[PDB]
Amino acid sequence: KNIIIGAMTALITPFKNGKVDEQSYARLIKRQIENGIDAVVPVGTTGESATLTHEEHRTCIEIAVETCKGTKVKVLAGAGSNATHAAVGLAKFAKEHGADGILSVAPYYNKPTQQGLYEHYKAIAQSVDIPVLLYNVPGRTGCEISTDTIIKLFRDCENIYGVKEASGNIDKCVDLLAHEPRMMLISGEDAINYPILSNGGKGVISVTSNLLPDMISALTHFALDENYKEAKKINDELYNINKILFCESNPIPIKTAMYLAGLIESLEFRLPLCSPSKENFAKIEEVMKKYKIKGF
Amino acid sequence: KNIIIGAMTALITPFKNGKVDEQSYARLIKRQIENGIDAVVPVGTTGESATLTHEEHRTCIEIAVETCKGTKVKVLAGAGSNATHAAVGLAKFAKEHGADGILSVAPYYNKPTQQGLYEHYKAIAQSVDIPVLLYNVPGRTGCEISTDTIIKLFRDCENIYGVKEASGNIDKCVDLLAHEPRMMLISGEDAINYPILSNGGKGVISVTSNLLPDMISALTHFALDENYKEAKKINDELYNINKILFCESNPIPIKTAMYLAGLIESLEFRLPLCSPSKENFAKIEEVMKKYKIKGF
Ligand SMILES: NCCCC[C@@](N)(CC[C@](N)(CCCCN)C(=O)O)C(=O)O
Ligand SMILES: [Mg+2]
Ligand SMILES: [Mg+2]
Ligand SMILES: [Mg+2]
Ligand SMILES: [Mg+2]
Repeated sequence: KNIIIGAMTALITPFKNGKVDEQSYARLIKRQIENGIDAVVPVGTTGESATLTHEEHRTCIEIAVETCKGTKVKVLAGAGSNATHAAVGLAKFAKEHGADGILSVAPYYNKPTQQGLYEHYKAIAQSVDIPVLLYNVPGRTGCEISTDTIIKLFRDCENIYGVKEASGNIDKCVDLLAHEPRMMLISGEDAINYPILSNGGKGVISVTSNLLPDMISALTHFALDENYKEAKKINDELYNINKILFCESNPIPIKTAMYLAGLIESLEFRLPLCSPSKENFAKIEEVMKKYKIKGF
Repeated sequence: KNIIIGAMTALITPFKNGKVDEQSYARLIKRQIENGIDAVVPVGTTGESATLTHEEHRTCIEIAVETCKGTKVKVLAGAGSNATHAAVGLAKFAKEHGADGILSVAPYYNKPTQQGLYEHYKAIAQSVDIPVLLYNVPGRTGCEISTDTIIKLFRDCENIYGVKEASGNIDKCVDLLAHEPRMMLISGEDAINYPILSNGGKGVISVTSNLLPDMISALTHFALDENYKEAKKINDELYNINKILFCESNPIPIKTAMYLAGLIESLEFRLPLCSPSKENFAKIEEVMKKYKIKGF
């Protein structure tokens, strides 16, 4: 199976006067490339996929593909949808426009059954020939891809090579890798990056890496080399920022942090997402002071 | 405040080949009208809003308005979105195409803060002059509209007049009507229709009414006329079918029941939704036998 693993960043999408700041987007991706990141994920949840138009979503995939040409950094395009026909269309766009693979979140709101999730992902995987990473985040979608469904899709669909778990369930991550040790388990939960890697996970899709890509990259590569003392040390040091980046709904804190670090021009969201509270703004600012934030 | 209350049906959307069966759709609405229903809700969750195109969503609103003209039946159009710009667009379409009001679900997946929900709904309410009913279903959206936010929106916006609660939280329904008794609390949870009505709720937006509109209508009208004895009696009798209609994710069981009753031609969903499992198919069929289903 072809895989995309290592340290990866769920890219934020900067806005300027209600439109996608495309130069800031490319500049942010190049900052990720230059700090050891192995792959970037345009237009995930952290990239506000819900409020981008289908055309802006496509533009951001293209910018990511264009920016990473001539580097070893891969593009794992955000292509999830709660409608299978739309998810197939995004997957086909990502394939035809040079993405190295796709991340495909479990359908949200409409709560498909396990059989529906299987058929949903089978239709996506059969539509392209690039690697497909499942994405389970039940707190966001209202549905869970069971371990059995993940393993079945991995074994039945040639290009489905793993899952990005954001479920706070280390038991499930043992379950997954004990029964199917060839799949690529990816951490979608920064605070527990090291435990997931230490059990045989092969990478991270990180929110914190937007702010501290060098630290998340070092953590992941230490862990992949079984240097668990150095990987755990970074994971422990990052715990405070990893948690405060979810004091409000992601990506509200991370965009606040990027703005406070001067890495983005304006602190702009698209409704229903909004600027954080004044208290949380100050709490994000205070935790940042304990970390060294790389510039451009 | 202008309000839309009473017994309301979250209409299923029948498919025929790969498209919406528009004549069956109109036929189902006239069956609802004939069975005492006060309003119909096109393209809600039960109507598979996630997998309809924006054009199909708009078409189903038009058919509902067309069909309910000259009857007392109102159209509370499903107009929710997890992107505020899209929810404003659906709200404005519903106003300009003759809907009596809109149902607007809390944003799903991107999980806005309470402040974001306020601004999301304030932007929608200010975009039209027809009643707006909030819709809280955290099991599916991943977020909750708090009691404080619902009451604030009710008091701050002229056309926001209440909430359809599908949260299994009768405590919250006491909280809502004790602090703001002027709002229209609507049950979005069939099994507990009567308890919500008996506490001062003023209507239901029902899934079971798709199959048994006469029973849900009588239940609501018994309760609003303070005949609690008969309202509870129908609620108790409907419990078995109310529960089996969610043995799998709505609207998979209700569409199965409508197909088994001969009310729709094919048992068709749009992926990721799928026909139910086989023993669940038999359980829906067995519970249906204890109820008298009205034909056309
Ligand atoms: N990423 C670019 C497009 C985003 C579209 C959407 N906001 C809404 C998705 C949708 N399936 C739209 C269909 C609604 C038509 N009635 C949904 O709202 O469920 C989402 O996927 O979150
Ligand atoms: Mg727009
Ligand atoms: Mg180059
Ligand atoms: Mg090495
Ligand atoms: Mg009436």
